[PDB]
Amino acid sequence: VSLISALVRAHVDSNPAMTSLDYSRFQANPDDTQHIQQFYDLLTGSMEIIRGWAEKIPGFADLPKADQDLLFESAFLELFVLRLAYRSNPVEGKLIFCNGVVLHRLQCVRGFGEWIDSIVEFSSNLQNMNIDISAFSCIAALAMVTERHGLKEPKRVEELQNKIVNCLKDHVTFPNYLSKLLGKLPELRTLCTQGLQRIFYLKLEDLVPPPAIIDKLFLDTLPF
Ligand SMILES: *C1=CC(=O)[C@H](C/C=C\CCCC(=O)O)[C@H]1/C=C/[C@@H](O)CCCCC
Ligand SMILES: [Mg+2]
Repeated sequence: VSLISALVRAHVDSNPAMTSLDYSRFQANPDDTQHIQQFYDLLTGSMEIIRGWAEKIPGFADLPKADQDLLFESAFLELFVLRLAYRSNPVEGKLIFCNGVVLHRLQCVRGFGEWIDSIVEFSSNLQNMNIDISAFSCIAALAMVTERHGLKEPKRVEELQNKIVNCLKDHVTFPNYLSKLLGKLPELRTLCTQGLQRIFYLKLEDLVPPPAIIDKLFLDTLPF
């Protein structure tokens, strides 16, 4: 019932099994509407799985529904990228998605554009730090459990955030490495802007219009 245990449990229960991965579409050197649609499908498919991870963070389910939505929606792309980066094999150009589908980076270029290159690069940096499951489960939680403008119960979010911070602190001790760990969180904000830049392009291009939920989330989150 420990907090770090519950966070690890949240992480483990919402990630695909390495023992049952889907290589049926994988192409190391591959030879467009359906690539863009794939990109959207990967985003939408990831949404329900991350929300399900969010709900397994202690205290998260206890917030007003408005606050849950605010936290989730604000951190979604940050979460998508982090979990992808941690799961994948950047040395081999392999991206492993939340449904267990394995695709080469080259297969992701048409849909994601320049963004998978940023993702794969980030995955390289993240993995070179050799962050254990416990520590990652903390960083993942902190990407979402953070103060946002428009929270009905910010002190509750603040309280939960610091509890996760101290979990990570205690686990690290089992000081230097902690700052570089928390330093991955502003780097995700940049990666999120980049996903947004990609959706922006695609929508402007208007070859495939984004599905309703992506569209709604994209439009609402723009501060202009
Ligand atoms: C990640 C980087 C961004 O550019 C946006 C930030 C936008 C507004 C600030 C929110 C913080 C607050 O509420 O105070 C975020 C991304 C948010 C996305 O996850 C929203 C979904 C995009 C549609 C797929
Ligand atoms: Mg507008």
